[PDB]
Order: sequence, then C-alpha cells, then structure tokens
Amino acid sequence: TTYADFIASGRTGRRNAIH
Amino acid sequence: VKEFLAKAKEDFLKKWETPSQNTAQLDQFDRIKTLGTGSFGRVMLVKHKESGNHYAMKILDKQKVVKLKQIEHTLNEKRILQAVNFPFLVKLEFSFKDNSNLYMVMEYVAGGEMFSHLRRIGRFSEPHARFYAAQIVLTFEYLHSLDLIYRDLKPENLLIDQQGYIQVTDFGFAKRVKGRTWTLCGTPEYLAPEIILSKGYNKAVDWWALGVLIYEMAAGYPPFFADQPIQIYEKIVSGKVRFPSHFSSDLKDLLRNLLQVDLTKRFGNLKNGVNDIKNHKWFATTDWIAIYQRKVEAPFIPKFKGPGDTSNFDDYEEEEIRVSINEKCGKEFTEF
Ligand SMILES: Nc1ncnc2c1ncn2[C@@H]1O[C@H](COP(=O)(O)OP(=O)(O)O)[C@@H](O)[C@H]1O
Ligand SMILES: [Mg+2]
Ligand SMILES: [Mg+2]
Repeated sequence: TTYADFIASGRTGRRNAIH
Repeated sequence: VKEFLAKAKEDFLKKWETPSQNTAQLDQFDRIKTLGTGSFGRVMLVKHKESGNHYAMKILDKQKVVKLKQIEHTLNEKRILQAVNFPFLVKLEFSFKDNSNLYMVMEYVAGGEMFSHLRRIGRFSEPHARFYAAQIVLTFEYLHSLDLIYRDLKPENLLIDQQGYIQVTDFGFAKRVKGRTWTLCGTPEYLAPEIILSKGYNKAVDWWALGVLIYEMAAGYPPFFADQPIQIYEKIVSGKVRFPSHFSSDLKDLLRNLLQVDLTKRFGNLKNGVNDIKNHKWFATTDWIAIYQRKVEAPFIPKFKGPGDTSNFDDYEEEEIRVSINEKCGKEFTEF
C-alpha cells in the first residue's frame, strides 16, 4: 500500500529545507 | 474583510519602514529546554525573570547564517515577523543580538508541532483537516495582501495552541516582493513545479503548498515522496497525483485545482484570487468569520499540565550557548 511504502521510506521524520 | 485588510496594511507598513530593535537582553531570561531544531537554528523554552512568562527563544549563530548564505533571508525573517499581526501567526515579543548570536523571542505555543500529532494519529479526518486549512487560507490572504510570500508551509512549521488553533511559525524564507523572485528554497515535498524549473515565481507557490498540506493532513503522507529529493522533484513536475480511496469528491476536486502545474489555472492565482478557494464546495460548511474570531470549537485540544509544560514536544540534545569575547559579523547584521 502507499501508506506502507511511505512508512518504509527515509522521509517520515521532520524534514529540513534545501538551500 | 475588504476594509480590514486596508487598516492592517497601514500598521504593517509603519513597522516595516521603522522596525523595532534591541528590545531585550539575554540575561533577562532563564533557559530551560530545547523545543526544536531546524536547518539553521535552535528554539528553546525560556522564562522571563521580571515577569515570569514563558517564551520560545529562537537562537541563530551568526557564523552559521553566513556560511549557509542566509544573511538576507534572516534579515527578512526578523523584519517581516516584527511587523505582522494576525490571529494565526506567532507573536514576536523581543529581539536582540550579541557578539555571536541573533535572538528572536516569541510567544510559547505549548501544543506542539502539527507534525507530531499528525504522525502519531496517522491522518486527520476531512472536517479536522478543513478546520486547519481554513486558518491557513485566511493567513495567506492576509500575508499576500502585504506582498509577502511565505514559502515554507509544512506541519513542522505549524504549532497547535491551547485552544486547538494554528500558529504559523518560521518566517525564515518569507520575502516581501511585488514581482517575481527566483530563490530555490523550501522543503522538497512542498516545492511548486515553477521553483524546481528555475522559472521566476510569485505568491502562487503558497497555494500549491497548501494543496500539499491538505493532502498530507487527510492522507497521512505527502502527494509526492521518495527517498531522495531528486526523485521527488521528478514526480512534482510530472504532476501525476493519485488520491486515497477515502477522499471525498469535493476534496479531490479542490486538490486538483491547487496541485495544478499550470500557473494560469491554479486556484488562488486566478482573477477571483482567494475567493475561488473560499467558495469551493469543500469549504461550504466553513464560517470564515467564526474561524477568524476563534469562536469555533477545535476538533482537538492538546493536554497541558501547566505553564512551561513541554510534554507535547520531542526531547532534543541540549547544547551550551556560547558567546565570544569578539563581535562576529557586526555590520552584516547592523539592522537586526
Ligand atoms: N513560538 C514557538 N513556540 C513553541 N515552539 C516553537 C515556536 N517556534 C518554533 N518552535 C519550534 O522550534 C522548531 C524550529 O523553529 P523554526 O522557527 O521552524 O526554526 P528553523 O528555521 O530552524 O526551522 C519548530 O519546528 C518548532 O518545533
Ligand atoms: Mg522550521
Ligand atoms: Mg526555517
């Protein structure tokens, strides 16, 4: 499922900005 | 509405032209606990001695601001924040600087980041997401009427207050601009296509980011995600978006008009402006006046055991605040 794929991804924590 | 934004602009312009400066000192506060870190600085819970009030103090290391080429952005951040006044924007109470650091002291919003509750609960129901989205719509209406672009909407920069309402924080990328602007800044999952494609862009990027926020609130995950930003970018510019089974038809229709790659068709950027969003069917039950006056009952109210309770925030590694005997970057930050 899309939820399962998100939770297994590396970007579930607090996200930093790009500059 | 129409006349309120005219009076609001006058108070803003006065403070924009003559900003306040050096309205406190570091020794007037006791430092307690780190509330959050970001890309650039640290925010601590502090207690003001003479008064006993708790505040949230953002601390920026001048040398780190320079190394990351954020000088102009940091001056925008303080100049804009000290001039705005709106029910859903954090209030800046004091600002000052010393040899090493820049300090912005804000009202403490004890309810925590939207991010933390959203990840814990999983997702918000549409009425719950709609309540938050309405506050952001009104906040962008106000900011855009002052020629301000916010450019960093995300749950990590949104705080829940004691009454369950939103407080927008982090003006680090906010800018007053009447034409186009070109800086590549923000968070990958929330970037509009025109930023990625190095086109000049305008306030419409905020309305795109609102679409992303509504999606993530209601779905529990962003519309475009991947392990590396580069692959996120490819998905954003392709524009292909899939919706969860449980989204209402009204919600999907709104999102298709906010997540619209074509600037000329994107809600918020058309001839009717924000009224296309306010008048959409998904907001049919929304009393905009009652939200602004904070008379609606919030769907979720955080738990507080008293002033200075940080239980709605994660723990962070505490670090010492160092102040050099030598002034760093004195005139780069003269106007701060
Ligand atoms: N007024 C506030 N009250 C309580 N916590 C805050 C406040 N402002 C910021 N924070 C916390 O500190 C974090 C970083 O602040 P922010 O201004 O977003 O810094 P950065 O630009 O480094 O992201 C936020 O994600 C939030 O958790
Ligand atoms: Mg932030
Ligand atoms: Mg920031």
